[PDB]
Amino acid sequence: VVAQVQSVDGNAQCCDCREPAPEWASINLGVTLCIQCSGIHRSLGVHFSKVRSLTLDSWEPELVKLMCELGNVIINQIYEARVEAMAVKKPGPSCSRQEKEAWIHAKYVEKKFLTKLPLHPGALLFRASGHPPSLPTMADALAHGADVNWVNGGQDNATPLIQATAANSLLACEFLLQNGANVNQADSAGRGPLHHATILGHTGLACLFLKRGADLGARDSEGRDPLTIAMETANADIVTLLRLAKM
Ligand SMILES: [Zn+2]
Repeated sequence: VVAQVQSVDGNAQCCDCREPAPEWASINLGVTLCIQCSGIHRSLGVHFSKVRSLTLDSWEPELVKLMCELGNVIINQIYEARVEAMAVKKPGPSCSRQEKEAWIHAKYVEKKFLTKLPLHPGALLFRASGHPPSLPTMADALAHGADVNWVNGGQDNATPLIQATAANSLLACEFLLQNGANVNQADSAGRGPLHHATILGHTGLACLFLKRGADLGARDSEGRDPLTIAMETANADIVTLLRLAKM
């Protein structure tokens, strides 16, 4: 895991201070962090950063893949975009804990070094979550305040998660879920991500949603729960998943 995640462009230097061989990660941001900067990320709370060990914790295959599609270079291009323009000074490995704290807080909480525009972060997240998904754009949209549960109003009332489901993108779903997407948020027709996974026959996405606490009994505007759709579409694999999840 640590060899695979550190092998990504720029992931062998800490995202925040460039400390070599970082063994920690933020799994919602998609970055590698050194002992000291990971310690500081823990200060921020789960809304900003979910800290994990590359060496000490288990990693789901999809999440390893997610890390490999983002990484320090991509995320710094977003979160440190205007550093060079602001003539401001990024901390090095040997810098004080306090200097690193002030940088990390300015970078992720204050959002101090972002560009002005990722004009519509929510809509952009929506567009970037759909086929073909752009994870760097999704990350950019999220940094600029995109609602992870953005509703496509006046239209179908779909969400970025529903878009990622239509795209059959495990990576985009995973990224949205890591960033707080409501696994149960339905469209105008009462169809949540699990409903869409089942309609489209995406067994892997259905499995993901069930693992993340998707509501098995949720009925759409046609009175169908996901099992009903799975039966009606003659999909033996999803039927089996759903019945097992019920037990
Ligand atoms: Zn660091």
